[PDB]
Amino acid sequence: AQALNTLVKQLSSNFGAISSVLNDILSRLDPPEAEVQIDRLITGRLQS
Amino acid sequence: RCTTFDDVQAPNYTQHTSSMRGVYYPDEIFRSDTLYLTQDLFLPFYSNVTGFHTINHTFGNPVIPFKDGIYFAATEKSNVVRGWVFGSTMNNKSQSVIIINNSTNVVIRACNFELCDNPFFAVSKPMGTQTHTMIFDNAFNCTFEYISDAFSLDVSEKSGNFKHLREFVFKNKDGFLYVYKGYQPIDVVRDLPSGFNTLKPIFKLPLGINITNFRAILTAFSPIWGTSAAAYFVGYLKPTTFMLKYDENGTITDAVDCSQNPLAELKCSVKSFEIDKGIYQTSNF
Amino acid sequence: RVVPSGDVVRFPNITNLCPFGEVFNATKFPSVYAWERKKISNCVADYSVLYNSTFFSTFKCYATKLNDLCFSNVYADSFVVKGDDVRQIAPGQTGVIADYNYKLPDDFMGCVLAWNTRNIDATSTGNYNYKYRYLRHGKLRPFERDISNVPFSPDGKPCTPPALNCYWPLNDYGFYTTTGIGYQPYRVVVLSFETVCGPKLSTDLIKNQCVNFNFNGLTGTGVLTPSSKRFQPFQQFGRDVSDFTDSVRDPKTSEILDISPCAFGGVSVITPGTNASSEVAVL
Ligand SMILES: *[C@@H]1O[C@H](CO)[C@@H](O[C@@H]2O[C@H](CO)[C@@H](O[C@@H]3O[C@H](CO)[C@@H](O)[C@H](O)[C@@H]3O)[C@H](O)[C@H]2NC(C)=O)[C@H](O)[C@H]1NC(C)=O
Ligand SMILES: *[C@@H]1O[C@H](CO)[C@@H](O)[C@H](O)[C@H]1NC(C)=O
Ligand SMILES: *[C@@H]1O[C@H](CO)[C@@H](O)[C@H](O)[C@H]1NC(C)=O
Repeated sequence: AQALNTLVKQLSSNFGAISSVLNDILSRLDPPEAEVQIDRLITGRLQS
Repeated sequence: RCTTFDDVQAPNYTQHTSSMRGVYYPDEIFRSDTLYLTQDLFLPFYSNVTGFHTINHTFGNPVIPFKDGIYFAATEKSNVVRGWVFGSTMNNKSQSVIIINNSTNVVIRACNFELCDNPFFAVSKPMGTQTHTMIFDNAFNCTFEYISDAFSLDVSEKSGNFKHLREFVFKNKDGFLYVYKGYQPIDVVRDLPSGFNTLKPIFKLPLGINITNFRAILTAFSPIWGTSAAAYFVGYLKPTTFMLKYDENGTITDAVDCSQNPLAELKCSVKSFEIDKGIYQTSNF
Repeated sequence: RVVPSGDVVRFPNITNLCPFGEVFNATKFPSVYAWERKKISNCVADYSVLYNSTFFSTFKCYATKLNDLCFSNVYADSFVVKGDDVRQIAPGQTGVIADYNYKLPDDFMGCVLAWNTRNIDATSTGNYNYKYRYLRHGKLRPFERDISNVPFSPDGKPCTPPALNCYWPLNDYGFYTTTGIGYQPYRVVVLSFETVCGPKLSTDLIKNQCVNFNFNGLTGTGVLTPSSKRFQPFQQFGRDVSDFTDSVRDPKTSEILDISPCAFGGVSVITPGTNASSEVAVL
């Protein structure tokens, strides 16, 4: 239960982006504002 | 018309421990079968409050600090506290908000009002109807005006016990004043009943004033105006951590403050009411 | 992955692209502490008319934030700043405009539209009659107006002008024609983002299919079907035991729905060997 929920709650970590949501960073921000913070949340979630 | 009274006394300052007050729905999220931990601007449990026994010569509404938000309670028999001036200077010098319930509508405006030195409802005492909103005389450089949908409230002087308990929470955010409403029937002799009661969202109010003080507009009662019996409080919203137990219908059924005592700081770590016997690591000092 | 089939666009009742003279047509803009409020409600707006005018020259949104619109009322805020105070019209960012004159909300964020008024709203002695707050006993919260036409007490004590060592709350900008761009008066419309919706149409509830969906405050792909969840009337949508939304009250017809994601998973291949055969069966 813990190792799934710790894997769950680290979805919601910002990792230095303006949010932990890849589709807000996709849609709401600029395309230069996107790829800066897309590349943050992947490298965060990948090694999580 | 800016008029005064014959006598304005100080309340009885009767102390009370607010047990389970201040709870509301923060969000619009439905959740069920769950147990959710959050901070928001909450009234804390077991909070020492003071009883503002307004009785027939006592009239407590000076400049009262708001600063982020306040909790309000009122056991009511005569339905006295029905208005609130919000603002900073409490004079005709800065932009203020007069929220009144004038027994027909909720009238809310955001202006630089000609604020009187006495915020009251000029209401005839043996029958309970308002002659004039003697809080402002007129208004200047407004930003907002609204009248709610119509109903009626009996606001004459009543005797016996308090039959009406209204729960109010006011907060400044993004221009939007959020005013939330709670209610239960009561049968109340003294300061406050213990028990649990939530609040629900009613108002989203882009008022745009610097909200740093409040003067809770009371109701004046005289057939030279007076008042009558009303027990109402002032509480303060603090950034404290709450548990939010949701039942199967999504009603908040109970809540636990984390910052009361080491028993309830443990509950927020376990995320339960049930805690087994032993020792549990909690956060560092 | 199952590739979806259908669009679900559900909203309350639809109006057209309304003209907004408060966006691009106003000629004189007042002070910033007493910033003029005009609002936008119940119109499917793009605010392309911010660009489409001969009254403005900057065209920047705080500009992909132009389409940041499926929420409550937008407030087209009219005021003239200086070039050194163009920078402070921001969500937060507490300078002399944001901390005391005009603070911006931060759920969504609109567009700040300035215009070169060197020849109309300025003079060579400084058009000082436009003013701004620089120091006040109390900070603004977001989306507030300050109409205190009052001689100010700089520390909370009874020191009001015209007494000695008692300050005014208003400095002069310095709207000079003889200076550069940093001291010019700039007519600024700000769309304060705090009911309009940009991508607002109405399509069909394509139920029981892997679809796309766009709702009042809810986007995504998945499977749609009615739900039985006891929504409160003040509750828009539901979430699961995790933290993504799986239930929604319909923006158009208030039918309580479920949102399951689309089906997906892994693939195996069951083969008996190339020496054995050349047929496979997949799982
Ligand atoms: C969530 O709210 C719903 C109401 O929308 C609750 O459902 C209703 O609950 C009451 C009380 O348990 C049920 O009444 C009972 O009826 C039986 C059948 O005759 C009777 O023997 C009992 O003495 C009682 O009166 C009512 O039937 C039920 N509604 C339906 C449609 O079944 C529900 O209980 C709430 N959730 C929770 C967790 O309480
Ligand atoms: C609450 O504060 C008041 C201060 O006026 C004090 O007299 C009272 O004893 C306090 N309540 C408790 C339960 O200590
Ligand atoms: C394929 O399987 C048969 C089974 O007896 C074996 O004799 C043969 O050597 C296999 N083929 C190769 C290339 O090894």
